[PDB]
Amino acid sequence: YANNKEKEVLVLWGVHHPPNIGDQRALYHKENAYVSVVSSHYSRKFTPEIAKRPKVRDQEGRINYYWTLLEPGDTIIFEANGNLIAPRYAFALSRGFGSGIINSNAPMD
Amino acid sequence: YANNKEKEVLVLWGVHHPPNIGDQRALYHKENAYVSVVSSHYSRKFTPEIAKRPK
Repeated sequence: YANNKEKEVLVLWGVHHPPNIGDQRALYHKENAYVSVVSSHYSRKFTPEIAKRPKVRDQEGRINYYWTLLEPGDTIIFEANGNLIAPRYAFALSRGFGSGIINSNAPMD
Repeated sequence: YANNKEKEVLVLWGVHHPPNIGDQRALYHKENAYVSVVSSHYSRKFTPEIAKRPK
């Protein structure tokens, strides 16, 4: 994808980590898959990790979520042969000053 | 290189990323190369990333 929006684009994706080798073989067919995400200022290679973890929300495998900000006139390349939760909707944003998150349950008016 | 100058030494290097597999095989005569830099407090292993990028 090429950034032509003249604004920073927030791109989110994920890598799937099956609990056992059977799930990985039954989903991606290979047993040693690779995910690569590259950009002019972001480069990272992911390798799926097959491990058994405690059941959270009735799931043993995990999906690790990642994000990056694309400058205007920049590109991002997604290359994988398995264990990729591909992005579908990206967000174009422009930062305005500094703020924070208020943790409260008060009425809003 | 062993630092015998009694002062800290700044070392600069680089890893080349060819655009296509053809260029990787012309300059390096291989297609899966590796760079390793190891010191007593710095160690990283670099693998070339072959992708096409804006000119």
